[PDB]
Amino acid sequence: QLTPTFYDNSCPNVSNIVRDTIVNELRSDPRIAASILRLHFHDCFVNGCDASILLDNTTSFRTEKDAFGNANSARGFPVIDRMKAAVESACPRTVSCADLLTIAAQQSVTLAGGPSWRVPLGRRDSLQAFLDLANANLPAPFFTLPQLKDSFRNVGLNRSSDLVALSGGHTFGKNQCRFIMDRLYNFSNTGLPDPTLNTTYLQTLRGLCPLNGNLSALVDFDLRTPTIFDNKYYVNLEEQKGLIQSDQELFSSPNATDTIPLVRSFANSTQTFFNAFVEAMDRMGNITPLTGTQGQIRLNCRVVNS
Ligand code: HEM
Ligand SMILES: [Ca+2]
Ligand SMILES: [Ca+2]
Repeated sequence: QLTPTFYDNSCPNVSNIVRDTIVNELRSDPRIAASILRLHFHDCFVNGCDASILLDNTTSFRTEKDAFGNANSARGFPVIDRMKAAVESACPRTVSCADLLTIAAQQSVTLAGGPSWRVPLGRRDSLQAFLDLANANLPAPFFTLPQLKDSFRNVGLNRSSDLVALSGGHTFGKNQCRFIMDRLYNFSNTGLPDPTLNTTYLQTLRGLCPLNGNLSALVDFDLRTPTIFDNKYYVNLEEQKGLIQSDQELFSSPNATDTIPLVRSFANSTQTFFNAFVEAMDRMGNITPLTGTQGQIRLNCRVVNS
């Protein structure tokens, strides 16, 4: 069983070291908090939160960093290396990379103005990476609501609240033009933009992402508060201003009978959202963890111990 007090004796200063690292990095890179939260999400959705995503290539297995959902998208790996080194210095061979990334995600959320809570700990590090599993398990922005629900249920999160609350991670961070080009100019081969995208916002997005333009250009997930972790993400959905297809579907999909009330509830109350986010975050962080003597306490998050 994972417990929040796992390192209270072996490394009581772990959370503080992680926090300090993120604060320092945020000065030069204001996007790092969002990036780190996403790393934890992509870790947990592939064989569980076992730091498998942090492993680099080996001749026996490919890195998950080359998965379609990670390649030229996932970022912040050096920052994780930095805090790991700092933690290793303070508490040698004690904190697993899986736990380190979980704490980093929570601290990132709190630093961005979100809720503060102690995450369950005790996770251990994987002995391999899973590229094929990452390609199969990570959801895509073009997924329909039924597909989004399928993706979450596939890894163990059955509740619509899990999906709606965790999607709130898009209250900050960036998104490449490539992922919304269809919504802007030719959605589902209709030759027309996605009708669920507010027409005024459509104009703004087309200006940021012109046809035949730089597909790698970045746009903010939350037009209201781009870098602040708050419930504004849901207010946007209510106005048909969700950035990617998977965001807006939570409110506009024909299959959204169960998700619409959740979107409204979170848009109406920061407290309701924050409570649900913490609840969902801990549930995601409890996905098939290696514990006890299973796996290792990786010393270098990029490679398995030898
Ligand atoms: C429900 C399905 C989800 C889909 C399809 C999805 C899709 C995406 C896409 C397309 C990007 C843009 C990547 C890029 O342009 O490089 C992204 C970024 C991001 N996602 Fe999601 N996401 C989902 C769920 C989540 C969840 C559960 C969290 C965390 C709780 C999360 C947190 C983030 C963050 C913070 C970013 C910004 C990262 C950065 O700016 O570096 N996402 N997501
Ligand atoms: Ca993993
Ligand atoms: Ca926000």
